Amino acid sequence: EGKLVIWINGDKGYNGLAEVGKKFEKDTGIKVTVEHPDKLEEKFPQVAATGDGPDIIFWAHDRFGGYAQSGLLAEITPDKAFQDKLYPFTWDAVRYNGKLIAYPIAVEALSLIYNKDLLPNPPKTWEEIPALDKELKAKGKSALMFNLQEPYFTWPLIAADGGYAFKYENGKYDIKDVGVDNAGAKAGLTFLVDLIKNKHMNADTDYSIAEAAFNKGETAMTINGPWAWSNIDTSKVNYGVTVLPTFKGQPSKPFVGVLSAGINAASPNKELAKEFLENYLLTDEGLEAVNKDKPLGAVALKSYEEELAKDPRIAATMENAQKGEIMPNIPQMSAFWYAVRTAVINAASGRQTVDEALKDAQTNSSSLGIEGRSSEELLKIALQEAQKTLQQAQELAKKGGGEEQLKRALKRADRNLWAAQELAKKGGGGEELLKQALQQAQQLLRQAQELAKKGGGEELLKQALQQAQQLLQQAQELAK
Ligand SMILES: OC[C@H]1O[C@H](O[C@H]2[C@H](O)[C@@H](O)[C@@H](O)O[C@@H]2CO)[C@H](O)[C@@H](O)[C@@H]1O
Repeated sequence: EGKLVIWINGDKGYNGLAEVGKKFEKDTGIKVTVEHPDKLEEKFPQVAATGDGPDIIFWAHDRFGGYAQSGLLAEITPDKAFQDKLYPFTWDAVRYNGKLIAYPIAVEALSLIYNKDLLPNPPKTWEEIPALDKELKAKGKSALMFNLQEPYFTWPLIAADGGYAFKYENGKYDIKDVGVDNAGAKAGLTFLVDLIKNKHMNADTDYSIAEAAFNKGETAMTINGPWAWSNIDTSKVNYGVTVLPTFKGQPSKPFVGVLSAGINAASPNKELAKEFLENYLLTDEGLEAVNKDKPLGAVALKSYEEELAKDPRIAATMENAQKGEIMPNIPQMSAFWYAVRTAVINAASGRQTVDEALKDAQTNSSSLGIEGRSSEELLKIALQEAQKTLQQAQELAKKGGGEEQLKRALKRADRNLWAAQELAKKGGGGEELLKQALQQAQQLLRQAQELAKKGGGEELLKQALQQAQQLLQQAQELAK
């Protein structure tokens, strides 16, 4: 009621954003706190659904259509003059059902980052990387390392030869036509899996491992976004940023995200949030402050983009963006991402073959009927009740010794979760991923009950409850 809370991902320039907040605080008297919670994309909708959460949330635009559909975002009202300050295509990215639901900040696209000293001439094709790695392994180095845990990083290769999320036709995205299991997607993922099988990459490589390896000069290349350049400048690596390699003669196609800022519909400070975003952040000085901390990439603000236009790294970011595709913002994007995430991890680990993995990804992300609609809504209600009861258990876990109360709260949450599994069970095929999420959530709740009964793991209890909430929210987004 007199303070602004902002949530932004941990890989962005939250410290630079805090500086913009200090300037706002000096002019208005409103304190601005910037936070970077883990699993932010899932945490926000969970807490905002109950009327809580930050006043402002930052994330690529793909998650915003789902937030808007759930009524978690306030309608933004920038006047014509302000709108003219940003590129029209960035505004298009934050339009849902005909209305603007967030403020665009920057255009992000993955690029190939390489060590100029280990590799003066980067590979123009993915096909030449296996031979390049064998050559570098002789020097105790590797050719390429990038996050294989988030599908965002493998998607450029998957889409290169034909893979796609939702087919765009008639001006809309057909949620029944998913392209994660066509020949193009299979070819791309098989190539990735072959790199692992042939020991050119490790299936367990995640974000931090690849970043540390590249910045320490252990690998010749990595695939990342503009936010990562800052840490590379700090290291002793002479790097270049360029176009991603082609696959079967076609450009890699990264899914392009427009980092955007939305205003929580539950915020009691909507006018102050608008003032902060329009008059403080979306100004040359404001974006400069954030950019200085962690590069934003190409920005939506025309005046500042003109100051970044001479940066070769930004030209590369723009080239890759032009070759990729702007992500859809439809509510089904969460399910798509989770489905593909599961498929890539299973195919990479060997749990499933590429064909099996992508077949399930297609079934899980793709959408008698009435009966399904009724049960779907009831399932969502059961999960919302479970999330609410759970959020209460998290409170009893913060302080106090109400072991009896916490036990009851977890049981109630558990009963509602069990009811959802029952409703999903009868749901039939197509919701296998949803069922596994609910089952995993159940395990965590049982583990939480055990911890509460033993009392020697207060922190582990909170952690188990948060992981449970995260899975329940993902389950909500998987429901169809
Ligand atoms: O990997 C799936 C994930 O991809 C995108 O998330 C990106 C985000 O856009 C970037 O700003 C940066 O934070 O890296 C993320 C990947 O770890 C989608 O925006 C997100 O919805 C999706 O789950």
